[PDB]
Amino acid sequence: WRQQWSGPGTTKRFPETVLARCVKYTEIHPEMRHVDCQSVWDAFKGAFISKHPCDITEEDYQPLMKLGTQTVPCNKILLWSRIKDLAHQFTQVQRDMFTLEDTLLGYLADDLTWCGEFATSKINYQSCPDWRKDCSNNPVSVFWKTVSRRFAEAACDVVHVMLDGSRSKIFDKDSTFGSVEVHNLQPEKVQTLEAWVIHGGREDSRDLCQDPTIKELESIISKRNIQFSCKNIYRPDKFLQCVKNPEDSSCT
Repeated sequence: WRQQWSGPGTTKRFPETVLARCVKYTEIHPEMRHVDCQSVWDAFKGAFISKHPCDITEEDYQPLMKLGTQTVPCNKILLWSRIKDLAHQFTQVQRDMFTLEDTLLGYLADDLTWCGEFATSKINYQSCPDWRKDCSNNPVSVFWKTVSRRFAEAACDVVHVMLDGSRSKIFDKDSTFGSVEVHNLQPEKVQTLEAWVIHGGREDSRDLCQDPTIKELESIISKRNIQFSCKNIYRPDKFLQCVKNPEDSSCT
């Protein structure tokens, strides 16, 4: 019965964008110089083409994961949930820290959508499955689920997570962070998780670290035998300014 999927189609020039980004990334990060970008693309494409976009599994991405393996300083990880723009501006200033999208694999896929068809070897630019309305095991959702697991799993010592304090659920156990990332923080490596609850402005300067969802996060982490810490960030704009110029009079 299905005629179309409910989500946007594969990004236009998805093949050129993925190949190009891999080239640009490996040039900026000399350490990844050994990466054969055409091979990366082939592995990526091989993961979903000619396959029904609702039966993708993590194994499908295994070859891409292998080729894109990258070692990231485990005490320099910044996880984030529903506040990507600030997390990315933060790492652009605090360059020694990484978000998933600062790794080769995450950079390749960020902001892109893709899927194939099981009946052909063509990329579907018309539409792609929507995680909620169509099926959860689509090419895009399985990729992020797979690479998010690996990223959190590599974290050690003090791991930080940025959260949007203006949402009804600052911490949402049903997000990728609450389902995939938090449960993959290994206590043998991770000492403590520190959440930075970002304020939006509409809300008063209340202590969002007391929020019920944050107490939920704290319990979750406590049971993982990992310490939990939470900090309010009343002024996200001033915050970035101070990361850039730490010794400025406007800083707290």
